[PDB]
Amino acid sequence: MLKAGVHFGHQTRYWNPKMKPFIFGARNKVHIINLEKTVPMFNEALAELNKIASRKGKILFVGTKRAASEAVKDAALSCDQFFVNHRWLGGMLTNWKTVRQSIKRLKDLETQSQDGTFDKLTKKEALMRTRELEKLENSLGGIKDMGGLPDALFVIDADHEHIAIKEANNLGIPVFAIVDTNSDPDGVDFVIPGNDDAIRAVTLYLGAVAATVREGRS
RNA sequence: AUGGCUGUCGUCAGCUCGUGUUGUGAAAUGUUGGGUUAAGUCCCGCAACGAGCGCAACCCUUAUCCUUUGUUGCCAGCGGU
Ligand SMILES: [Mg+2]
Ligand SMILES: [Mg+2]
Repeated sequence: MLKAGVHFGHQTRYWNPKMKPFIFGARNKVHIINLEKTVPMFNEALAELNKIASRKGKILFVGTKRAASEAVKDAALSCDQFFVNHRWLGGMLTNWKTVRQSIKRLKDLETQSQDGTFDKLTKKEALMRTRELEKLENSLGGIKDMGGLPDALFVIDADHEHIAIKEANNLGIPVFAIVDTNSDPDGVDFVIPGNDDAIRAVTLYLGAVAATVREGRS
């Protein structure tokens, strides 16, 4: 709400012409983001997220770029919600019947990796199990407790995970995702202009959204 | 006209299916890409996520040792020839 003004961003020298009504002219061969349309649009998204959080809709925090890959996990897991920080598996939302079998394996291997096998088979075989355990856990993480399809999708990056936005679009899942000056503002339910690939910027949204979801919990 | 049983490509490393996505469609992706192996063998990336038949292992023989038994098999230490 025009507090710090630290998400100018500009994301590149060039632009995306579909982002014309959300920019301010910059002489440094870059493109400003107009905060006047940024603040109210963020407020609308927060209000609708509060609206839908009253039914435990399982909001998803999807930030994959290495800048936000930790802050997203913190702001999602450590408070109430799910997340996807590593590579978005192709079709994990629409090929749900096939993806769920992987989470079943993750749960079984987690059960057998605590009081299970330590010497029953070869130590290198247990190492293979641990290797697969880490590979499956880091890629397929917080969504492990998912009951099925979610209700909302909060996507940190804009262009990085177009397959995530399209996967949500195939269903009737609303999408709240911030959009840079070089991204595509179409197909996203709630346009939020702003910079993404910065530490401060992602933390701003991951704090605001986290507080809103916490207060909408009950 | 067939069953069964064989050779061959070739012991070559390939051949496929389910769901998802792409294309009006035939089809494609998975199975491509950077490395490595004898092998789509393995790892990392990745609109793909998994599974099957293959490869490897599971099997017989050979290279060393330990245990059990000592015949029609053996003769190191003891005595007679
Ligand atoms: Mg093919
Ligand atoms: Mg194989």
